[PDB]
This record gives sequence, structure tokens and C-alpha cells, in this order.
Amino acid sequence: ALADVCRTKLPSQAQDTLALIAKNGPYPYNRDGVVFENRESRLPKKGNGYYHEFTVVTPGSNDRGTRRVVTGGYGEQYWSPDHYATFQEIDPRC
Repeated sequence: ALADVCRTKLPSQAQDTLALIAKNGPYPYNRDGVVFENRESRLPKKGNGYYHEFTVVTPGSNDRGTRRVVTGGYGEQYWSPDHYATFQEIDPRC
């Protein structure tokens, strides 16, 4: 299954990304908001265009890095630190 994480426990930069999503941007990267096709079936299987991805800034890097938020069509939020290898469900109540 997928673990749960409280929004308040995420890194500051992830919380910043959730806030920007809620504001509809403007986003820092051209690939912010592109469809995530869920090709490994790590998230619940849904129809085409259900999920979108957003970058979580990593200072540590010079590139975009590997840290992402994925949103679903009814406002579900997921955290991945490792370019979609691992996901946790984000509990916004939390």
C-alpha cells in the first residue's frame, strides 16, 4: 500500500509547492503541470489526464532534481522524493 504523511511534516519546499498549486502558479518550471501517466501503476489506476506533476525545488541540486508533488483530479495530493519510485499520500488535515 501507500504510507500517509502530514502536510506539516513535509520539507518547507514541498509545502511551498502545495501553496502554489492551490494558487494556480505562476510556476518556476516549464514542466510544472504536465500530465503524469502513472505508467508503473504506483498510484491508483485512473483514466487519461487524471494526474499532473509539479516540481519541488531542491537547493542541493543545480538541475530540477527528483522531488515532486503529484495531484489527482479531485485534489488528491502525493509526495515523491525520488522521481516517482516512492509515493506517500499527503494528509492535508495534518
